[PDB]
Amino acid sequence: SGFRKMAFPSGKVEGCMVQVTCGTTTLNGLWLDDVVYCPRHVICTSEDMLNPNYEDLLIRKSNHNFLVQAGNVQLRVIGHSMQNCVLKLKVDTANPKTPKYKFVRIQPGQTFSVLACYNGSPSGVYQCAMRHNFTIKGSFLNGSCGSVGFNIDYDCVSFCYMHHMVLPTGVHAGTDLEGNFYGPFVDRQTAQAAGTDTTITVNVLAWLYAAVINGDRWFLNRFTTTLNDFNLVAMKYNYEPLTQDHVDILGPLSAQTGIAVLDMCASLKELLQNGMNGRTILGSALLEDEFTPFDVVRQCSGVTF
Amino acid sequence: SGFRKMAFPSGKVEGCMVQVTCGTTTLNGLWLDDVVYCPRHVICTSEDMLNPNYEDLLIRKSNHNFLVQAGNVQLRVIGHSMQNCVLKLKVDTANPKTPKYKFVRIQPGQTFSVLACYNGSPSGVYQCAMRHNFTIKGSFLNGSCGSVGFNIDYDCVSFCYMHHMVLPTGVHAGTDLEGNFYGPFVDRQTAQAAGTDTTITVNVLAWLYAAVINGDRWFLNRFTTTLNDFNLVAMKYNYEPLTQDHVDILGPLSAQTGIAVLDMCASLKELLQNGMNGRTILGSALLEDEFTPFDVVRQCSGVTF
Ligand SMILES: *[C@H](O)[C@H](C[C@@H]1CCNC1=O)NC(=O)[C@H](CC(C)C)NC(=O)OCc1ccccc1
Ligand SMILES: *[C@H](O)[C@H](C[C@@H]1CCNC1=O)NC(=O)[C@H](CC(C)C)NC(=O)OCc1ccccc1
Repeated sequence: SGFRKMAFPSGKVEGCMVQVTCGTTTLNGLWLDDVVYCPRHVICTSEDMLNPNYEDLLIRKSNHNFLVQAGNVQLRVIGHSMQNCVLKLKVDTANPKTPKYKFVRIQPGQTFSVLACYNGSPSGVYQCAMRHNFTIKGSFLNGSCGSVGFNIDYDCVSFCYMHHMVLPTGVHAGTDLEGNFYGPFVDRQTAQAAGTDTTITVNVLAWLYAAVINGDRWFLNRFTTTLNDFNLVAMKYNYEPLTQDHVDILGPLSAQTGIAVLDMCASLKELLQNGMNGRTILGSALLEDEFTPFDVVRQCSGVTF
Repeated sequence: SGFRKMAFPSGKVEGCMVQVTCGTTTLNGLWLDDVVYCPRHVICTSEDMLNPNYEDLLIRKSNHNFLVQAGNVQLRVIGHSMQNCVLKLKVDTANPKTPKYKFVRIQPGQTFSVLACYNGSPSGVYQCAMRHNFTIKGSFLNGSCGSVGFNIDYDCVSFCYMHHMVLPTGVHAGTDLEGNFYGPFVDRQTAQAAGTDTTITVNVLAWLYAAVINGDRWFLNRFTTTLNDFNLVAMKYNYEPLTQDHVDILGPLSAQTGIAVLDMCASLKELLQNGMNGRTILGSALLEDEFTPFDVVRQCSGVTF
């Protein structure tokens, strides 16, 4: 079977990427129906981004100050509005490639596929996870703002993320498609700090079940533990405490493998207290937390979209 | 900037995936122009795959024994031929989504994007590398044969791989788009063995340059070495010996970072002899070899397609 970090097919999202220019700044936009979405710091100069009054900066902008290009075609902007931290440019033409789509705000631990773009052209795709402190470890350069993160449920494209900025620690932050930032961040060039990032515990547990499926079992110990005792060990190691909801999610994996949920927590307790001793699990020398329980069954059962 | 394992946008390849049925076996096909490509073991039963006379098995097959479905549409097969290990089904309709494409046979160490499919529908995309023994560590289930590996150069899709089988050691093997197998493998259910897999040395060296670009430098030692002396250390550690061609490829990275090529080899010699001591490089506790020097500059300069 094998296990790789997989992303959804980006075919539907590529047809919705446009180039947005306003003055001397250019970023990518999401063209769905007759509305174009993009970050609001496109109306900023290099000196504006230090500290911006986006309201005052937007007063000085009309419809013709926005250059929207769809490939080699130009879209005529007939209206603009600021919803939180995103612009909504009203164009006179509907996108003929608009798929079944919907806007969703995700929770920490959930995974999505990012389509990194520059000048409105797709450059690549990779898998990411909303971390505990509402940041991601993405791959973004200058001009990548407007790149979107999404999930695919058969033919429906659930858009959940749009890139905005990078933090001093190299991690990235962004908003949903309504403009609300994931985390306590703001769109300014100010030293901002993400808080303490704890490991998604349920994601590591689901990843261990994927290892048992593909043959890695050296870590299966024959011990048990309680949630209250395992959580007290997980708190020393900066891990998410486990709830009954996390156990119920890992139910299908617990029944498919015949390994109890609390039994797997005992193996994770030993992996934290004893390290790994130079071994690997699924080809990795670290506990991997980018994989939701749905990501494990989707790859171990072959769901098509 | 960040550094992730990135794959090309799969938008152009999704429109070329069809479902091919022959008797009781169904796999995926590559529909370019008026020709459909697919593995030849589709004309096999479960008992045939033990030891197959593909010539005798193909004599008993006519044009109407092949069911080709493009989404909800059926393509009429008007001809068939066996080129090595792939079938070439002649359909009466050209694919209106055919991109600029070309067939290429790649060398060990080169990377490509795999679009895993089932029933002709894309399920996901990930990055792979042709290993030293002409195998890959992919993610394939039953029915994934016909999934293709490709690279994208702006608008040209270079197809290089088509899945066929999995080995006893969980690794996978396949052919190019002409039917010739990468490696000494054959399309039979026989115990087959891949040889000794050595680490792509130039790929690890280019990955270390990507670490210096993004800020990881704890491994920069202030030693030097010769190629003849570094290769003798690399031979003990099952690494590819280094040539002047590998040095010339790492030239641009060597000039961009100001770190000499032979200087970086001295740091890799220390990383092999001393281990990693619980540290990480770009978030990994292992030396990563899935990244060609082109993959590093494409992600560190933001090339668009
Ligand atoms: C949008 O294209 C860009 C993406 C950045 C550039 C490098 N990596 C990224 O993810 N975002 C910005 O340039 C952004 C603009 C603000 C008005 C939101 N600023 C930014 O990310 O600068 C980095 C930084 C800002 C403040 C403190 C420390 C670093
Ligand atoms: C094609 O759909 C399929 C993909 C396999 C199934 C599981 N993982 C994969 O990559 N290929 C085969 O089923 C293939 C058929 C031969 C006629 C080429 N056989 C195969 O991969 O079986 C595994 C195996 C064969 C021989 C020795 C040990 C294992």
